[PDB]
Amino acid sequence: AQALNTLVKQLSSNFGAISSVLNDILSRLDPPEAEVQIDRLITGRLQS
Amino acid sequence: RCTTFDDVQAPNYTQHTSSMRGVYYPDEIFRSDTLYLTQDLFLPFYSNVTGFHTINHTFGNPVIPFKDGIYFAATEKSNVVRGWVFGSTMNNKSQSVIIINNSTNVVIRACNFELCDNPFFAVSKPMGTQTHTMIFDNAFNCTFEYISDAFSLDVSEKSGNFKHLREFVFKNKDGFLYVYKGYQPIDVVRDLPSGFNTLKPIFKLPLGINITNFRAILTAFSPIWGTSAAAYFVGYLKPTTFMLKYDENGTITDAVDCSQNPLAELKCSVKSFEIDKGIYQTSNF
Amino acid sequence: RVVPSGDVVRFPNITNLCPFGEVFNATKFPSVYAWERKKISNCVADYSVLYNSTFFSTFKCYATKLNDLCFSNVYADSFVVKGDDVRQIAPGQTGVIADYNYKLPDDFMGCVLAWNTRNIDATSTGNYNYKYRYLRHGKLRPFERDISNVPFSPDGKPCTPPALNCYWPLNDYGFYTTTGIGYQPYRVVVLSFETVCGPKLSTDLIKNQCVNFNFNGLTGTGVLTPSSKRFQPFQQFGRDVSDFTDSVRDPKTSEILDISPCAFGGVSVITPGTNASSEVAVL
Ligand SMILES: *[C@@H]1O[C@H](CO)[C@@H](O[C@@H]2O[C@H](CO)[C@@H](O[C@@H]3O[C@H](CO)[C@@H](O)[C@H](O)[C@@H]3O)[C@H](O)[C@H]2NC(C)=O)[C@H](O)[C@H]1NC(C)=O
Ligand SMILES: *[C@@H]1O[C@H](CO)[C@@H](O)[C@H](O)[C@H]1NC(C)=O
Ligand SMILES: *[C@@H]1O[C@H](CO)[C@@H](O)[C@H](O)[C@H]1NC(C)=O
Repeated sequence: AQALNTLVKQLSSNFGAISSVLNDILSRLDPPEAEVQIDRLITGRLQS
Repeated sequence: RCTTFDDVQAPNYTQHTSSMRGVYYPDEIFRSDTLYLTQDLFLPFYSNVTGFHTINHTFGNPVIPFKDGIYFAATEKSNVVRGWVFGSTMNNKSQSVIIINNSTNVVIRACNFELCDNPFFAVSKPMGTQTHTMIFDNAFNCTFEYISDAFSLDVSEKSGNFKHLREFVFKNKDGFLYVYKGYQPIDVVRDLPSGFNTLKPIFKLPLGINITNFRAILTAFSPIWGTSAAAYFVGYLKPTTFMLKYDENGTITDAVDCSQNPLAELKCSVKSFEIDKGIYQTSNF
Repeated sequence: RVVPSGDVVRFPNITNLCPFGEVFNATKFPSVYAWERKKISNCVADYSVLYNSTFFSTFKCYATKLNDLCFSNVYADSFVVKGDDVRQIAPGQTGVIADYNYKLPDDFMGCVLAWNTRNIDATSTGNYNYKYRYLRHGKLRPFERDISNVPFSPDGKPCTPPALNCYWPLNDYGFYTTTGIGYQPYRVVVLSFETVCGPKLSTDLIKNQCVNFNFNGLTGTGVLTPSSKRFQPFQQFGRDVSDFTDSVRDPKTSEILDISPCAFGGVSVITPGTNASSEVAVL
């Protein structure tokens, strides 16, 4: 239960982006504002 | 018309421990079968409050600090506290908000009002109807005006016990004043009943004033105006951590403050009411 | 992955692209502490008319934030700043405009539209009659107006002008024609983002299919079907035991729905060997 929920709650970590949501960073921000913070949340979630 | 009274006394300052007050729905999220931990601007449990026994010569509404938000309670028999001036200077010098319930509508405006030195409802005492909103005389450089949908409230002087308990929470955010409403029937002799009661969202109010003080507009009662019996409080919203137990219908059924005592700081770590016997690591000092 | 089939666009009742003279047509803009409020409600707006005018020259949104619109009322805020105070019209960012004159909300964020008024709203002695707050006993919260036409007490004590060592709350900008761009008066419309919706149409509830969906405050792909969840009337949508939304009250017809994601998973291949055969069966 813990190792799934710790894997769950680290979805919601910002990792230095303006949010932990890849589709807000996709849609709401600029395309230069996107790829800066897309590349943050992947490298965060990948090694999580 | 800016008029005064014959006598304005100080309340009885009767102390009370607010047990389970201040709870509301923060969000619009439905959740069920769950147990959710959050901070928001909450009234804390077991909070020492003071009883503002307004009785027939006592009239407590000076400049009262708001600063982020306040909790309000009122056991009511005569339905006295029905208005609130919000603002900073409490004079005709800065932009203020007069929220009144004038027994027909909720009238809310955001202006630089000609604020009187006495915020009251000029209401005839043996029958309970308002002659004039003697809080402002007129208004200047407004930003907002609204009248709610119509109903009626009996606001004459009543005797016996308090039959009406209204729960109010006011907060400044993004221009939007959020005013939330709670209610239960009561049968109340003294300061406050213990028990649990939530609040629900009613108002989203882009008022745009610097909200740093409040003067809770009371109701004046005289057939030279007076008042009558009303027990109402002032509480303060603090950034404290709450548990939010949701039942199967999504009603908040109970809540636990984390910052009361080491028993309830443990509950927020376990995320339960049930805690087994032993020792549990909690956060560092 | 199952590739979806259908669009679900559900909203309350639809109006057209309304003209907004408060966006691009106003000629004189007042002070910033007493910033003029005009609002936008119940119109499917793009605010392309911010660009489409001969009254403005900057065209920047705080500009992909132009389409940041499926929420409550937008407030087209009219005021003239200086070039050194163009920078402070921001969500937060507490300078002399944001901390005391005009603070911006931060759920969504609109567009700040300035215009070169060197020849109309300025003079060579400084058009000082436009003013701004620089120091006040109390900070603004977001989306507030300050109409205190009052001689100010700089520390909370009874020191009001015209007494000695008692300050005014208003400095002069310095709207000079003889200076550069940093001291010019700039007519600024700000769309304060705090009911309009940009991508607002109405399509069909394509139920029981892997679809796309766009709702009042809810986007995504998945499977749609009615739900039985006891929504409160003040509750828009539901979430699961995790933290993504799986239930929604319909923006158009208030039918309580479920949102399951689309089906997906892994693939195996069951083969008996190339020496054995050349047929496979997949799982
Ligand atoms: C969530 O709210 C719903 C109401 O929308 C609750 O459902 C209703 O609950 C009451 C009380 O348990 C049920 O009444 C009972 O009826 C039986 C059948 O005759 C009777 O023997 C009992 O003495 C009682 O009166 C009512 O039937 C039920 N509604 C339906 C449609 O079944 C529900 O209980 C709430 N959730 C929770 C967790 O309480
Ligand atoms: C609450 O504060 C008041 C201060 O006026 C004090 O007299 C009272 O004893 C306090 N309540 C408790 C339960 O200590
Ligand atoms: C394929 O399987 C048969 C089974 O007896 C074996 O004799 C043969 O050597 C296999 N083929 C190769 C290339 O090894």
